[PDB]
Amino acid sequence: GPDDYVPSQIAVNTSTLPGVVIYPRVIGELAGTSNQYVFNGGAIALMRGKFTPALPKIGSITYTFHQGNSRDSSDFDIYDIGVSGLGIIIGMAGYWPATPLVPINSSGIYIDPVGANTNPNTYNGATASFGARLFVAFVATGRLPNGYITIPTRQLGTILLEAKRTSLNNKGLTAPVMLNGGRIQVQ
Repeated sequence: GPDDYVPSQIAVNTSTLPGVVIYPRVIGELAGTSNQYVFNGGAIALMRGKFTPALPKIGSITYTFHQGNSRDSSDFDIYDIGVSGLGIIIGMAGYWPATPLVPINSSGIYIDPVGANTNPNTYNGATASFGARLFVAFVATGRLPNGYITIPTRQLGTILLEAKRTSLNNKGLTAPVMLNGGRIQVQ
């Protein structure tokens, strides 16, 4: 069917965090991930994605990612992943490389096109897919002990698919945004 878009997740991997050697402060960036087909399957459409955080907000911090097209600094919300002394911040963007990193500092924001945040009629150009880029950074909220800290898998939030044509917009299709657990080495 023309509106038979089906979701697929976007995730970052804890294992990509370098070894922490050192409040609150950023202790490292996970590898940025990309998925051109977070929503795929239907016919060509004008589409946009809205991210909704799923984790409690425990603080805020200024930061600039080294990975994405991040020119200025921004306010990020520190989210709780249920690990003492730790927190994470999120930044998202459209799949295409020129798009800007969208810091997550609210309960809802359009990650692509970023213009939809200031114009409710704005969608991406006609395409048969919607994708995203995911950036995550670990934050130490307090002095961390040396060793291996376990990080559980947590759903960081959800991308909601909106489209110009009402039938696809009415489906309200969503896809999950994931942090894949593992361990981090503090020294």
